[PDB]
Amino acid sequence: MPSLFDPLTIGDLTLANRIIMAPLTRARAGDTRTPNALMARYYAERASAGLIISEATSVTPQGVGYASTPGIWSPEQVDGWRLVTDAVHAAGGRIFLQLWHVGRVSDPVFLDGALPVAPSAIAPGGHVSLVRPQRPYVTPRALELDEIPGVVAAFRRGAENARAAGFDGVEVHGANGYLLDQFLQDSANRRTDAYGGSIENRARLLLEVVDAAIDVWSAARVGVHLAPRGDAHTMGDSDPAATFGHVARELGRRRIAFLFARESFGGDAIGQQLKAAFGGPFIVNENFTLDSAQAALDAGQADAVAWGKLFIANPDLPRRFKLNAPLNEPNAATFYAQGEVGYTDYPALE
Ligand SMILES: Cc1cc2nc3c(=O)[nH]c(=O)nc-3n(C[C@H](O)[C@H](O)[C@H](O)COP(=O)(O)O)c2cc1C
Repeated sequence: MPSLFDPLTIGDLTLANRIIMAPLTRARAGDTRTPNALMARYYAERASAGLIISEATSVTPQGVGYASTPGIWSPEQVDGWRLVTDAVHAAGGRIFLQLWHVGRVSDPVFLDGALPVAPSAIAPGGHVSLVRPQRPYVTPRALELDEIPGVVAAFRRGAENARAAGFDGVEVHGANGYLLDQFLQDSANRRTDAYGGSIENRARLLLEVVDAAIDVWSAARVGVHLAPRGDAHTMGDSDPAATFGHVARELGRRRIAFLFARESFGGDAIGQQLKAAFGGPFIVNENFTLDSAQAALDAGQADAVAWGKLFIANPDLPRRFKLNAPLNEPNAATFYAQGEVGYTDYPALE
């Protein structure tokens, strides 16, 4: 059984430990959506993580859903990300870019008046995050069949640009009710063409995006993110075990780097089903403590564990865990705010 502090190999890349930094949207890319020196220092100071998965990064204007979140479609953005990857590598870290398209989880304010796009014209519940004044999600536009290759081409170029920006790899964002998860689950995808109906058809787009990434990076440098509970952004599927199991089997057959599952452990968790179906490195996440995470590794339930909120507040989390030192508390007020306050001013032990 492995310790959290033992090395792990994902594909052909060795990680110094099994304490992973979860992808965290922080909205510090500013009006130009370009990564910058501040993000560089933020990531660099978390480089003692075995692996950093970057904040979700939009592969095209159409896949933007929040203010000041970065993209990976422009040459200006590539140069920005180069600052981040250079700084992370100088500090000894590894970093994967999370490739993102928000799909229906967006608003015309971010799309120059265009409707958000989706598998089917069905809006998610609640109100658009962060944007004031609060408003419901507008009903999205259902992608026409002949638009879907364009989405995949946007992901492919995203994966090309990540490679040009000097990342160690890319993670495909198939979770949290965003575009590929919308296609995946039958509450949001009600299509009757080849991208809807059956589990195979619903998983089709995700697998095409994964294959485009594999064409750019090879499978060894591609990860995928999933969230089986469907508990964010009005997700839900009639048979999660069947839907996600199929996806897990198909990704495992492609021998990708890892499968990252956001799913707190508990009575209804299907993570172990997904792990057996996948067969490769399995990263668990959500409400984990040091000890429950070590317990997961000891029981063969994960190969690595990711933390989000704790890495926000604790740049030196691995060493804090090592020493059983008190942890900083994260301040929700500055999760999405501008500038270095609540971003790079959380102190390391030193
Ligand atoms: C402020 C914030 C931003 C997040 N941004 C992303 C994101 O960009 N992409 C993603 O896949 N998950 C994102 N997440 C979810 C985290 O990656 C993680 O799965 C979740 O916080 C649960 O892990 P934790 O309990 O260790 O914090 C975000 C979470 C928070 C709190």
